[PDB]
Amino acid sequence: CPTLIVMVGLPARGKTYISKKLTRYLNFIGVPTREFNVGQYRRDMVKTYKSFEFFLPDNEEGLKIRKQCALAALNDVRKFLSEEGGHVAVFDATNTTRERRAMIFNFGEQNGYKTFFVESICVDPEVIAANIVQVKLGSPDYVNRDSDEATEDFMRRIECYENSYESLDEEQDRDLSYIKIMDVGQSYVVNRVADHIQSRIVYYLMNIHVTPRSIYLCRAGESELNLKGRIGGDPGLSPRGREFSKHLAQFISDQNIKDLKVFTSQMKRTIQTAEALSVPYEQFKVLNEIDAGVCEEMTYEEIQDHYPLEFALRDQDKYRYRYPKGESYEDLVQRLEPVIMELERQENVLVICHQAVMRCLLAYFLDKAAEELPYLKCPLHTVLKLTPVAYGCKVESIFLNVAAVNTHRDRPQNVDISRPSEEALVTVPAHQ
Amino acid sequence: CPTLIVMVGLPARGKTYISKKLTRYLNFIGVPTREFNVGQYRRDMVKTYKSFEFFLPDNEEGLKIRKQCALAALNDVRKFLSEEGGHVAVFDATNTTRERRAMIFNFGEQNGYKTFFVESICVDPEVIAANIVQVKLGSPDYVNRDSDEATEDFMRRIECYENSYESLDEEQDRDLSYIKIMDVGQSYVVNRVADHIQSRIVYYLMNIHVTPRSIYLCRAGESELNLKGRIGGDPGLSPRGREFSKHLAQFISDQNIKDLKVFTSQMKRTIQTAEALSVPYEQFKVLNEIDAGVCEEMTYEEIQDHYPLEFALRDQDKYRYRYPKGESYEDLVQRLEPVIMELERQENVLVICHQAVMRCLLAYFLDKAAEELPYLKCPLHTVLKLTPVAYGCKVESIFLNVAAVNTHRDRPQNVDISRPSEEALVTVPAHQ
Ligand SMILES: Nc1ncnc2c1ncn2[C@@H]1O[C@H](COP(=O)(O)OP(=O)(O)NP(=O)(O)O)[C@@H](O)[C@H]1O
Ligand SMILES: CCCCCCCCO[C@@H]1O[C@H](CO)[C@@H](O)[C@H](O)[C@H]1O
Ligand SMILES: CCCCCCCCO[C@@H]1O[C@H](CO)[C@@H](O)[C@H](O)[C@H]1O
Ligand SMILES: CCCCCCCCO[C@@H]1O[C@H](CO)[C@@H](O)[C@H](O)[C@H]1O
Ligand SMILES: O=P(O)(O)OC[C@H]1O[C@](O)(CO)[C@@H](O)[C@@H]1O
Ligand SMILES: O=P(O)(O)OC[C@H]1O[C@](O)(CO)[C@@H](O)[C@@H]1O
Ligand SMILES: [Mg+2]
Repeated sequence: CPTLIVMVGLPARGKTYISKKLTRYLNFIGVPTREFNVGQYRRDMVKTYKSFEFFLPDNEEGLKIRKQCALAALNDVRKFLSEEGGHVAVFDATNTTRERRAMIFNFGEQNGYKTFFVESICVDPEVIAANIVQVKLGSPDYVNRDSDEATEDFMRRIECYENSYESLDEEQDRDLSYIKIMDVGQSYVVNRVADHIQSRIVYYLMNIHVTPRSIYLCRAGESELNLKGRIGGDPGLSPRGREFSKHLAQFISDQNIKDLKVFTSQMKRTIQTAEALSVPYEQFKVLNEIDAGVCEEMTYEEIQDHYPLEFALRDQDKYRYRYPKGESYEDLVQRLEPVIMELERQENVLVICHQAVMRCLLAYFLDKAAEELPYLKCPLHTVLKLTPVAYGCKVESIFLNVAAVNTHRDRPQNVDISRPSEEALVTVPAHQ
Repeated sequence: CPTLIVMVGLPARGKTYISKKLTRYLNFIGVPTREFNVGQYRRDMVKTYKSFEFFLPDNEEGLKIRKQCALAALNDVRKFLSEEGGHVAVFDATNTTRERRAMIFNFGEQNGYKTFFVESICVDPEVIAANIVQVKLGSPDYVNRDSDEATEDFMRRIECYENSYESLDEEQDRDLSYIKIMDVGQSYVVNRVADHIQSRIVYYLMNIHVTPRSIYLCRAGESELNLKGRIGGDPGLSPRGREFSKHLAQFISDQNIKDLKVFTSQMKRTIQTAEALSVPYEQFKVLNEIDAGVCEEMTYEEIQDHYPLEFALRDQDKYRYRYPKGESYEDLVQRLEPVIMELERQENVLVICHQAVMRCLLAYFLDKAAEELPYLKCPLHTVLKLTPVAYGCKVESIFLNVAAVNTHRDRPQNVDISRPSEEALVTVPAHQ
C-alpha cells in the first residue's frame, strides 16, 4: 500500500517546510517520494496575480479553480503512486475542513493507499510573523507587491481559512492516523500509526526543529595513509594532520559557539583530531569510514591491478556497486540513517569524520542526488559549515590554513570494462 | 545527566507494566537502568495487610508510611544514578498531583538529573476491570483475599487518587518534558523531548502495545555447513533442512494464526526454509547471522589452531570479545535493535533466523542477562513460541519432529589463554 501523507494547516504554518523535509528525508533513505504543492498548481495555472478575494469561501471562480487544482494534483498523486511506482506522496494543501479531508481520505481509500495526516499548528509569534516575512520574501505570489499591502492581503487570506478551520479532533477523528505538530515541534499529538512506514515518518517528524544552529562537518586531519594514497585502514594523523587539529581547535573557539556537541568515529584519525579541542567528544563506530573490504589499505593502482573489473563497475555506478566484502555508498547511507536523525535533533554540532561519510552527510543537507553524492568535494583540513534555513541550507566552506594531499578521484571519461590501466588511473591524484 | 523517568497515573493503569518494559529495553541496549516501585517499598516496610483506609488522604498513620516509602525509593534513585553509575531510573508511583510531581522534579533538578514524565491514562472501564483481574490475581496485596471484597477495596483505593488527580496539562505543564499514553497506546501527547535518550524512550513507548499475539522464533533448517560443523557462510539447506521446511509449513497451518508476518535474513538457508510455507514473507540483511570475520566458514578446531588468543578471549567474554573483522554478541545486539523495535510493534510474527541472532531475540523477550545470552539453547528444527503477558513472557518449545545436528557449544571449563587445544575443543559438538 503506497502512502498518502496529507498536510493540514493554515497558510504560513510550515506545511510546505515540513513537506519538503519529509520528502527529502524519505528519498534519502530510498523510499520514492514526491510532494504535490496545490498552490504551485494554482500559480502554474492562472498565471495572473490573485488577491485574497479569490480565497473567500463565497467566491465562485475562486472556489472553482482551487477545487480543480486540488483535483489536478490528486490526479498526479494517483499517477505517481499507482503508475510510476512511487511509494509515498505528500499532498501539500491547507485541507483545513473535515469534508475536504474526508474527500481526500476516500480518494486514498478507493485507490488502495493508506492515508496519514500531518497537521501543523504554529502559535508562537516568532514563527507565524516569522514565516510571513519568508512568504512575503520568497513567494511568487508577492513578487513586486508593496510590503504593507502584501502583508495585509496574506493576513486576510489566512482569515479566509480560520473561519471554517476544523483541526483534527481526538474524538471526531479517532479513526484517522495522524500527527499534530504544535509550535514547530514543542509538542505533538499522535493517533493510530497504522504501520512501519508511518512509525518511521512519525519518528522523523518528532525529531526535526527550526532552532537556529549550525552543523560543522570536517574529515579527520591528513593521516599516514593519506600521504601514501591508501584507502581505508586505521592510520594515525600525519605531522600536517596534527597541525590541522591545532587549527580546528582555534577555529572552534573563534566561532564562540553555544553548547557545541562534538562527534567522531571510532578510528584514531578522528579521535586524534578531536583531542585538540577543549570540549569532550563522543566516538561512534557508525561514523566509521566506508568499508572497502578486499581493497582495504590498497591504492587505486593496486585495485586496478587486482580487481580491474570491479574497479570499472564501481566507476560506472559509484553509488550502487561495492568492493568484495565492502560497502557501497548506498549501504553507507543506510548505515548513517541514525546519524541523519541525530543531526536533525541536535542544535550546534561538529562531526569529525571521513571522505565517504562526509559526502553522504553533505548530500543530505544540500539535497544532492544519489548519483552525485559519491563525487562531492570534501577536502582535508577544510570545514563545511551548514546553516539550515527555510526550504534550504546555507553552506560555507572554511579552509583552516594547513596544506594537505588530494584524496579526491574524479570519474574518468572512460569507465569501460575493457579499458586499459592508464585510462582507468588518469584521474588518480598524485601521492606518496 | 542521568535521567529520572517519573511514572504518572491512577492504579491499574499499566504504570508498572510500562516501567518494566522500558527498564528491560533500556538495559538490553546497554543503558544501565533500574526501576523503583513505591508500592513494593510499602509492602516490604509494613508486611501486614492494608485496606483502602490506609491510603486515605486523611489517614495520618498511612500518609506517613507512604511518605517514608516515597522518600526511601527516591534516596535509592539518588544512590543508583549518583553513586552506582546508573544512567536511567524509573520512579514507579502514582504521582497524580501537580505538587507531588513538582517535589520529585525539584529532587531531580538538585541532583543534576533530567526529569521526564510518563503518564498512562485509561478511562475505559472494561479495560480497568480487565486490569484489576491481574492486580487481584498477581498482587501480594490481595493474596488470600475474597474476590468481591478485594475488587471492591481496590476500587476505593483508586478513588483515594482520582479525587485529587491532576493530569499533565498542555499549558500548566508546558515546561515539562513528558508523554501521555491514551487508549492503551492508541494515541499519545508528547511535550518537550529534551535530548537523545528521551527521544529514544518516546520512540520505544509509542511502539509497544498489549494486543494479544505470539512471536515465533526458529532458525533456518540444517544447512550443508551445519553438517560439517562450520560456522557462518551462506550454505543452502541440507536434505533435513528441506524436510524441516516442510514440517514448519504444516505447523504454521495447524496453528491457524491471524495475519502471520514472516521475516527471514538475506542468507539462503532462511529464505529456502521460508519458501516452504503457505504464506509470503520479507527478507532482511539486519537478520543475517553474526559475522565471524576471519573465522568465517572455519571449524572450532581450525579456529583454535589459527587464532588461539582470540578463541580463548571470546571464550572468556563471549558477549564482548569478537573475532578479527567479526562481531561480538554485543555488536549483534546493537545491530538487532531495529528488529527488537519491529517485533514489539508487530502482532503475530514468525522470524526464521540463525543461532546467535535467535539467542539475542530470546534474551530480550525472556529478559536474560547479557552474560547468559551468548549461551541460550536454540536448537535446529525447534520452534520457540513466545507469548507476551503481564511483566513476563511465556515460552513454549515445539520440536517439529525432524532430527538435526548439534551446533551448541558449551563454554569449556578451561578458558585460560594458552590452554591445551584438547581442553579448548572438549565441548565441541560432534560433526561431519
Ligand atoms: N497503556 C496501558 N493502558 C491500560 N492498561 C495497560 C497499559 N499497559 C499495560 N496495561 C495492562 O495493565 C496491567 C498491568 O497493570 P499495572 O502495571 O499493575 O498497573 P499500575 O498502574 O502499576 N497499578 P499500581 O502499581 O497498583 O498503582 C496488564 O493487564 C497490562 O496488559
Ligand atoms: C518527593 C516526595 C514525594 C512525596 C509523596 C507524597 C505521598 C503522599 O501520598 C498522597 O496520597 C493521597 C491520598 O492518599 C493522594 O491523593 C496523592 O496523590 C498522594 O501523593
Ligand atoms: C554523529 C552521529 C551520532 C550518532 C548517535 C548515535 C546514538 C545511538 O545510535 C544508535 O545505535 C543503535 C545500534 O548501534 C541503532 O540501532 C540506533 O538506531 C542508533 O540511534
Ligand atoms: C525481525 C524482523 C524485523 C525487520 C525490521 C525491518 C527494519 C526496516 O528496515 C528499513 O528501515 C528503514 C529505516 O527508516 C526504513 O526507511 C525502510 O523502509 C525499512 O525497510
Ligand atoms: O569513493 P572514493 O572516491 O574512492 O573515496 C573513498 C576513499 O577515501 C578515503 O576516505 C581516503 O582516500 C578512503 O578511506 C576511502 O576508501
Ligand atoms: O557463537 P557460537 O555459539 O560459538 O556459535 C555461533 C555459530 O552458530 C552458527 O549459527 C552455526 O553453527 C554459525 O553461523 C555461528 O557462527
Ligand atoms: Mg505502579
